[PDB]
Amino acid sequence: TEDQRNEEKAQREANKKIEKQLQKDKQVYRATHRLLLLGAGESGKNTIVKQMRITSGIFETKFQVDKVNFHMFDVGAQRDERRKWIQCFNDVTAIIFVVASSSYNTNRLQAALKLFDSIWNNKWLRDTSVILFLNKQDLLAEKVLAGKSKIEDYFPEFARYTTPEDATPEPGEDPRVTRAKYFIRDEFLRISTASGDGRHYCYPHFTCSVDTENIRRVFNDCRDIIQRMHLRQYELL
Amino acid sequence: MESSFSFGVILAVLASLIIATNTLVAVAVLLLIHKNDGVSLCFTLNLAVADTLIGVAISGLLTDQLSSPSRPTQKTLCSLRMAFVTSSAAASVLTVMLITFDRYLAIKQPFRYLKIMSGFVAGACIAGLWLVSYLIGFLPLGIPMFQQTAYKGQCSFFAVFHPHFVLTLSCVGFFPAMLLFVFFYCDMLKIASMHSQQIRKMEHAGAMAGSDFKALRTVSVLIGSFALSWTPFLITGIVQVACQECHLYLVLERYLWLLGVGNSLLNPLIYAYWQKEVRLQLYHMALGVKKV
Amino acid sequence: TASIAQARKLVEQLKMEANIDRIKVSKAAADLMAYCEAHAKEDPLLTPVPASENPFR
Amino acid sequence: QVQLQESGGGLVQPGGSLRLSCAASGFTFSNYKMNWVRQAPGKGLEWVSDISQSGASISYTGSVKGRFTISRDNAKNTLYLQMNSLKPEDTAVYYCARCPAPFTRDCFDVTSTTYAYRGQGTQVTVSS
Amino acid sequence: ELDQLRQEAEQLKNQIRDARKACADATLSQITNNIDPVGRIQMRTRRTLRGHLAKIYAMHWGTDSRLLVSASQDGKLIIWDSYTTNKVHAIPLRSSWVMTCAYAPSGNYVACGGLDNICSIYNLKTREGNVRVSRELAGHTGYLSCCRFLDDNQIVTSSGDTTCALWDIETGQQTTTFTGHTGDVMSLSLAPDTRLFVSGACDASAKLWDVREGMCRQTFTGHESDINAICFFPNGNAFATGSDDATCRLFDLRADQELMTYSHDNIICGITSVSFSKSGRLLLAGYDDFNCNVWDALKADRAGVLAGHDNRVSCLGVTDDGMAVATGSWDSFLKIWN
Ligand SMILES: CC(C)OC(=O)N1CCC(Oc2ncnc3c2cnn3-c2ccc(S(C)(=O)=O)cc2F)CC1
Repeated sequence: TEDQRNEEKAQREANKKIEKQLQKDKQVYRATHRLLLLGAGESGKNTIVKQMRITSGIFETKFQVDKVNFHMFDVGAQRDERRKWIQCFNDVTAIIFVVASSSYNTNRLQAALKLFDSIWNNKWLRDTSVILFLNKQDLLAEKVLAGKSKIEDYFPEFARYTTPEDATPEPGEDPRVTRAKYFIRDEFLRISTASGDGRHYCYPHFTCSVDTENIRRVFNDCRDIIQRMHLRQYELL
Repeated sequence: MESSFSFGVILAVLASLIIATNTLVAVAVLLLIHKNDGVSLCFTLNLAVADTLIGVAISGLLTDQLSSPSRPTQKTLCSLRMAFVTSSAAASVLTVMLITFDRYLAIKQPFRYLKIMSGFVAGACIAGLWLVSYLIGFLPLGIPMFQQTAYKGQCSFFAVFHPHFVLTLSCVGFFPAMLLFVFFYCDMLKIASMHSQQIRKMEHAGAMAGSDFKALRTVSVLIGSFALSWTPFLITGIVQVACQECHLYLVLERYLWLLGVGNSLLNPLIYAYWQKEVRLQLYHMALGVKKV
Repeated sequence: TASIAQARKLVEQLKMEANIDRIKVSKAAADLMAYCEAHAKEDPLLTPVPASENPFR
Repeated sequence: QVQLQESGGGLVQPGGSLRLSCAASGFTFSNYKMNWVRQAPGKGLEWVSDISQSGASISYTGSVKGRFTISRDNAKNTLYLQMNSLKPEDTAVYYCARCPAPFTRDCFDVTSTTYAYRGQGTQVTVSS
Repeated sequence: ELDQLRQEAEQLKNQIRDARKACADATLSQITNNIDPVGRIQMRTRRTLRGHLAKIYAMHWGTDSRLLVSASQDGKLIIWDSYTTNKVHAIPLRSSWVMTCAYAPSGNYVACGGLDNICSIYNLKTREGNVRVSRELAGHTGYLSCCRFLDDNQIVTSSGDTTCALWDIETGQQTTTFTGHTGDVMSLSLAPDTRLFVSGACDASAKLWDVREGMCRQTFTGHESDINAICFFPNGNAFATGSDDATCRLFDLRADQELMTYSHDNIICGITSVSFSKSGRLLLAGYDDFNCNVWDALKADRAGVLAGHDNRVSCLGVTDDGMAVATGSWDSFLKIWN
């Protein structure tokens, strides 16, 4: 069957072309770092998206840092039942969890903590690091510095909490502001540090919705995640 | 005699173990490469192949260490197989160096490493690796000063090759390679220590509100293996070169040289079997053997 | 409106669901057995297909 | 069919106690992590407390820590929330919610949209 | 009135439960006890499809049993020649996070969708020879979980919005919307006659839908957790559903209740895909435990295991002629077994 073998040769040529295209796509893809942006609707994640960008169920934000391609994805127009579509982001470089630290009353801070617990403890996200953007820091500072909305009312362990000696607060912040900041950070560290497996790591960051450093924070977090993954592969961690 | 027979049997056992272990490691790495896209697995495969070639070359030395005659015309064949052994050892050493450089680039340049690294890069690196290793190994065949004059009709590394060959092999070869290895792994240790102290700080904060020797252990094991591979042999070679009336040839080529050959047995255990993916592949092959 | 319209619609549908012509489990099982046995030889996965007829050799 | 029927509730004076119950059916109760959520009039669904499969791990929200006691009894497929020293802010419909998958400490049942594995909910009202 | 609504719904459910109990004269397992079990069948990886960059999440065999379409979240939708392993097409997707793919029975069109909430239709046989987007179905308010072609013009789509939709491809509008599912709809299965389809929707319930009438004909609630996979029995009178509860359950459209359950104590992980052989005797289900169990549809025992995959199994499909079964996985590889 000469015709059959000619058709097979044509199919082989098409397959070789597709292999070349897929090799180019692989080179582009491995050089591209996918990031999942997640957080409360009332949080400042939308403002961060606006800063980085300066109907569909997912929004693509493409930005470059030091000529490194980053593809941040915002999951919009999706029902809050995240247990299913969240599984698609197991291979993302990091999950940018944006939480409004000042959104303690509904107690959106507790809801964000539970969502972070689910993300960290999810079976398919155990290999994914989470970049925790403790957003709305200025709002938290204003609320705790000149407000009677006591945190320990909604977090009784706050009254027992003390700022760690390793804290590096911004010079000028009131001690109460730093104490609340690090208390919230450690409350989020409840989940990240509890696993102890070292398979994935959390990178808390005190951020404001309009900070330009947020892009640099994401770049540094990706660097750290890749370095730690390689070190663990090489038995150095 | 008894000493020659004992050395030959020790070499036979060492070569058999090296060949078996590295063939298994190479098969595992091939299966994982078909299973995974990891480029460093190509370097692991190259290291396994280089160690297997070392074992094969050592297996070729068994015919003369055991009871067997020799003749002056044996100079050419003996020199050829000595150069083959040297080329295999150089291939293994430079493959270790290439793996170390790959790890250093990954840790130091996480983004540019991914952007640049590809199958073509690994292939070109392996090609240059083999070319350089064979060139270094067969250098004394053409270079006159490296050849040992007044061949006695007995087959040995130093009977055909002059210690100046070892001197150069150390000065432009193993010593620069070891300094590069130490620098790369010291920078990697510093980075790992920074990451580990950050992780420990976060974990301590979480626990209070609610070990670092691992990197040191790994770096020390790797550096110790690399150094103990050939450093004693090469140091003794430079001692021989500097001497005047000096006869460490026996020990140098009978016991110190075994450390370098023995490193081909520790090289797989350190670089492939130490990886959890390679251990998983080995476990799957063990199941496949068991289920048949 | 929605909080009660949802229950309206659920009740209407569940009326529509109850009045179906339900069938005994035994006869359904018998039909499944009959279908399985009828097509048993026509199932390359269930029965060992010869290597020559197998396109995947 | 997955069924969750909360019982107990009604008017209760502030500072009292109220023992809620949740009769589970249609699934292996022991195999799923269980938790309580509430929706006060006009506010969104709020997580109250969760209990692990074996009950060895328990957590409460900060406004509830040391005030309510969550307990489960796998022998009769029932979950409980022993409320003590109730506050006016505690007035809300408490929904007995179950986490999606068994054997997993993961949980995604605080969803505002209709969650399939939460019960009808029992009204709890605190007034002077 | 809402309390009266709750009481009425409860007593309706009790009545339907009693009706189902009355029909439960004898279970399927007892009736099938006398049949010779399938025994032990050892299916081995015949073809390994490599080329996908990200984890594969969906797959669908073609009616010709030769070409198959697979979807990976790297923004690529590859059509593979099963016999020769050659990739017929490699379609780049406008949305990286594709969660479903479908190959038209005539093979002229291919559909896919995901988090973009768009079920894009690709024409494989354009006169120019290239593959181009033919239609974009963007009316869904949630991620597309599954899609299946009724024909070259009619495609049924499932969405995270908890509702299924019937689409007219030529006009690109929802011909009919299927509402009633409480949770996210995950999987679709078209009946052999293309007149009925079933879906599980994260509420441990499966619903039977009429394609033409557009109403919930029947509902099943045997499962305990989210249903991720659904497939009709080859005769169209029954279907099996895979759930996160680690169990498969067979439902009959005429008995209107769970015929039997496929499960074992050692399996505690969730179920991602389910499919039947041509005769329906074998229920092939993909599991989160990195392997696929072959279940005797009648005797309730594991007839075989497919343990060649290195990651989560995401999709599973048997050829219409039953020659081979291909299982996709998160390891970016598709293995064809026979
Ligand atoms: C240059 C850079 C790139 O590479 C390095 O740093 N290297 C690679 C080359 C290494 O040198 C050797 N490799 C392998 N066999 C070697 C030697 C030296 N001597 N012998 C030897 C001794 C005895 C016998 S015997 C019992 O008589 O059969 C046979 C022999 F081959 C040093 C480290």
